[PDB]
Amino acid sequence: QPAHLCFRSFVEALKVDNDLVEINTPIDPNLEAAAITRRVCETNDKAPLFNNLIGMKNGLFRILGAPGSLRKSSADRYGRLARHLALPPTASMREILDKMLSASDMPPIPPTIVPTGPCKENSLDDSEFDLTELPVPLIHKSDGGKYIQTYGMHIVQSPDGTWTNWSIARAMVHDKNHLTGLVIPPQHIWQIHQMWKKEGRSDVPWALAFGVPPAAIMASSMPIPDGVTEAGYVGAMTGSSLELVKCDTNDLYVPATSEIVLEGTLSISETGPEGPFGEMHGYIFPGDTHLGAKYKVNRITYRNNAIMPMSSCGRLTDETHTMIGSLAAAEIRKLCQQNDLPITDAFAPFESQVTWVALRVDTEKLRAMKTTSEGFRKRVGDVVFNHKAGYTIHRLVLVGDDIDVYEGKDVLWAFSTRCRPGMDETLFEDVRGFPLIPYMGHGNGPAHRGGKVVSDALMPTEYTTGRNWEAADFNQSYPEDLKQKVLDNWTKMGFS
Amino acid sequence: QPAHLCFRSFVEALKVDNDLVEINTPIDPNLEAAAITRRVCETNDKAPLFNNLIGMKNGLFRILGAPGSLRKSSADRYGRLARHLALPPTASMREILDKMLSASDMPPIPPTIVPTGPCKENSLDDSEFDLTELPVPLIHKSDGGKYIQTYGMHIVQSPDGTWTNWSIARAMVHDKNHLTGLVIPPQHIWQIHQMWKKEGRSDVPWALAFGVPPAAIMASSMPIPDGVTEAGYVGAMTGSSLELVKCDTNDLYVPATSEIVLEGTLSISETGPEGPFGEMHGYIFPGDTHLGAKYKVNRITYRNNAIMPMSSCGRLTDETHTMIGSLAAAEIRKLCQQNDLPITDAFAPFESQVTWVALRVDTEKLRAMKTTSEGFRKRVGDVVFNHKAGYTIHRLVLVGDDIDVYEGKDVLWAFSTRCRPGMDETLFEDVRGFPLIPYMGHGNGPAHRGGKVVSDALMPTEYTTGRNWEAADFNQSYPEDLKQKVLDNWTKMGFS
Ligand SMILES: Cc1cc2nc3c(=O)[nH]c(=O)nc-3n(C[C@H](O)[C@H](O)[C@H](O)COP(=O)(O)O)c2cc1C
Ligand SMILES: Cc1cc2nc3c(=O)[nH]c(=O)nc-3n(C[C@H](O)[C@H](O)[C@H](O)COP(=O)(O)O)c2cc1C
Ligand SMILES: O=C(O)c1ccc2ccccc2c1
Ligand SMILES: O=C(O)c1ccc2ccccc2c1
Ligand SMILES: [K+]
Ligand SMILES: [K+]
Ligand SMILES: [K+]
Ligand SMILES: [K+]
Ligand SMILES: [Mn+2]
Ligand SMILES: [Mn+2]
Repeated sequence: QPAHLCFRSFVEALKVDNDLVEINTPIDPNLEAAAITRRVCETNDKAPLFNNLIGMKNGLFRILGAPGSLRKSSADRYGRLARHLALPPTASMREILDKMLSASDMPPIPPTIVPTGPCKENSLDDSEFDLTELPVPLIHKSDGGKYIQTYGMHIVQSPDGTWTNWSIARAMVHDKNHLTGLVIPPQHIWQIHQMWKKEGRSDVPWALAFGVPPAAIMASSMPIPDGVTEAGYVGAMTGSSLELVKCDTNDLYVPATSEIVLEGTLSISETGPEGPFGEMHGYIFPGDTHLGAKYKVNRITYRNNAIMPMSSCGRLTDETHTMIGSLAAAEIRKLCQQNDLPITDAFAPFESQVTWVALRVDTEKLRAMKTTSEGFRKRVGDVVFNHKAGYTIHRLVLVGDDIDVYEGKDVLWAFSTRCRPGMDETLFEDVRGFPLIPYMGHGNGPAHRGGKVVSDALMPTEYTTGRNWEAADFNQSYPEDLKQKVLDNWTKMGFS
Repeated sequence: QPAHLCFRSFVEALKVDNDLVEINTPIDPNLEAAAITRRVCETNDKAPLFNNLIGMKNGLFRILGAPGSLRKSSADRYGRLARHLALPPTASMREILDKMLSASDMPPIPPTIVPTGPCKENSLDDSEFDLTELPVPLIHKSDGGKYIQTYGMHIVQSPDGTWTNWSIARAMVHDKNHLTGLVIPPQHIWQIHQMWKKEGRSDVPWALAFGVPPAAIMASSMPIPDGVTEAGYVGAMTGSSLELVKCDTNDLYVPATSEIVLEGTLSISETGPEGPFGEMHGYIFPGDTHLGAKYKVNRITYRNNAIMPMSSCGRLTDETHTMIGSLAAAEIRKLCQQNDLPITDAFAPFESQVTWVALRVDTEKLRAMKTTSEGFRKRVGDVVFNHKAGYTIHRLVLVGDDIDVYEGKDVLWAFSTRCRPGMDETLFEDVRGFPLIPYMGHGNGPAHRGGKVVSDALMPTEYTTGRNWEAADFNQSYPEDLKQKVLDNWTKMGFS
């Protein structure tokens, strides 16, 4: 089965790519696996596969770190992401994001139910497992718990059965048969929880599947629209109906080749201590413990030789940057276009810790709008910051046709030189804010509201008559014939 | 004579360092030399020495490009700058800026007058030279003239003789015996021009010396205080009195080993067409011609085999970044400390196109101030943005003790995660602005006023009780013994 549709096949693809290091000597899930993984992410090294984890009992479990992190080379920088999607490993970010958006104007391809799959090879009932006795990693030294859940798929369904949501949200072990985790607005796991709580009859039937089909974990990380079942969107994106098997203890369906499946309920009443956690912006606030949602685990099923994927998240560059940022930016691009805004491309620069999105403007179309910076800034911010796709993003940077938004250097150059602080910006204080950003949840202002800005790095004539500068760079400040002569004579003259 | 005190010796030092490429085949000063230089700066290659310039007549002239640009290696990244100052080529930016600040609390060492020097080897009077017949470079394809002056030293003196200023300011050829250039407030060449214009008696006696002592061109690029004679400050910084020779046609003094000396006057009445020019922020606005100051050239003296230094300025990274930004930041650091602000370090991040300065705060001292973000932001901005040293800088970023301001990645991380847009910022609209920044001179607002901001990336507890986070990075989120094990076993496990 293909790498994009089967996690076990994806691990083999990383091996064949020489993009894996198999560590067959004992590694401690208490910090060591995540430390190795963290160093990998900070240095764009090969993904580590920990085949010998201290505390692995009855096939639970191996760990793959850095499943969606970057490669060292520019030529296949995004190759792990490309391996999630059946794309060539040399795929550009534009090509990855266009693949992730391709299902947005296709009919869903609903999933196919099969009677069994590898995820049923082993099972443990409510008398046979203890989540405190599994080799769950301690990812950061001050974490408030062992974070079993960084790269699995929560599966919850609306009470009426019409929407089944797949998403990533963190969770840690609370006791032998419970997790706690973040369930916050406006996330779809929270929207669905709210539906069950207002019905008031029962806890939310739930499953958490780890090592799901790579194309499914990408959609799990993407803010596709409210009410859209991720299974059908991944089906349309891949052109293949996903095979799912029923859970043993509830009527939800999990990917048939899931490495590890937890079945149980998400409580509509109970909470427990959650966090702190070393998070995507690069911080942990030690002893910052809050109350989180509480999950009850009734059953575990798993593959022989099961592999748990793990994100050791924090400072650049890991899955919280390459997937959270980039996939939000893709949905923002589409959202702007659907609102008749002349946006061609969007990307969350890694240098902004994926708190900015750079929006490339088709300035020919902008000129035909006969508008102004203040007006256009206001319109773009109202569209993006009042939508769920804009949740994690606190600064939008508008740039003209000459900027490649996928090149952080060029975004920073445009931002720094074409946007006058204050005058070329509009602040948004009455929009939902992302509290995980330290200046929000641990800052001077409301944790959940405001602190957003649209920064216009379009120059004045981009709205009227056209770009009125040339860059003072090799590309733009010299004629073609000269540039080519210089390049052709470069090593002859003595340069490197 | 030592490399820091003699430009010819500095060129030999770059050769011996394997940091030079001598191009002995003919190179066109019309764009080709500057294109090669531009590519060098964009790729941190070796400095080009053009020994065979098309149009060189009677020893005028060779060109050295990229005299203060970066080297490829991290280990000697700033080695060219270190060669300006007698520092080891492995010098850090902190060490370079501390050397440039060292004269600020020393008695000046006045210059020594000598009767002759290499700069008198050749001369051309008012009947013998034609500036349009020299191989003056066209640096960018849309420049409004041939910019003879990018890395020479203007020498002007107050009418009362008590202050002699050395500075870099651009100038281009106007006709056979005149230049035009930018003379703008608050620059010292402009302050002195104003003194002569209010006296009203005569044009300003002037000289422009190219290929001056490297330590002297660094001070020329630094905003040392009003009324301070750069010669005495370089003397104190180097511990050696600079040897100067009198001009032939006026009573100014030039460095004895100057490669090329123009003598004449800066007009208190005349102007001429100046620019456009490909400038430090990375832009040219073609046909943007303004009126500039007008210089009359009465005499040229020069060394046998004279070498003209040239900055091919624009996008990263050249002398307009490494010297303008860094030397402003050094003077800002000192200015803050003199105003009892607890600043330890300052640097202008290259990623900001040197329009930001990051200020590292001693947060133990900050806590003893018992102050707030708004108050402290306001105080720092009032100090820096109402002083000449803050002129080119439009954003200040305040960061705590954990940030290395010399590491752009860490500044961007702190800025992006610890400064809430709007709430944690103070805008300054009633301060002098830098019109060369495109969002100023070609923007939506007043070209010369406002558009400045203090961005506070100090977290709330940095003002009260102390940092209350750990980074989610390899360094901070794992214990020492574990980190060292991981590093010691890194190649054994299979990593690069
Ligand atoms: C490694 C990783 C960790 C994540 N952690 C969280 C988290 O703890 N909580 C959260 O709400 N979203 C988290 N996300 C992001 C969500 O997956 C993303 O916002 C997605 O759009 C949610 O799905 P939904 O649109 O169906 O709600 C994470 C994503 C990744 C790649
Ligand atoms: C390559 C280069 C080009 C420069 N061009 C200019 C310029 O055209 N005009 C200007 O006023 N300053 C220019 N500067 C900056 C000044 O040298 C700097 O602001 C210095 O502080 C001026 O000296 P002063 O403090 O004695 O006025 C340049 C510096 C460098 C390194
Ligand atoms: O509970 C977090 O660490 C976290 C991380 C990333 C997140 C991304 C989008 C929404 C919520 C998020 C929460
Ligand atoms: O006339 C410019 O291109 C220019 C370049 C750098 C400058 C630096 C400080 C002050 C003025 C400046 C002017
Ligand atoms: K999703
Ligand atoms: K703008
Ligand atoms: K100076
Ligand atoms: K702050
Ligand atoms: Mn969803
Ligand atoms: Mn001066």
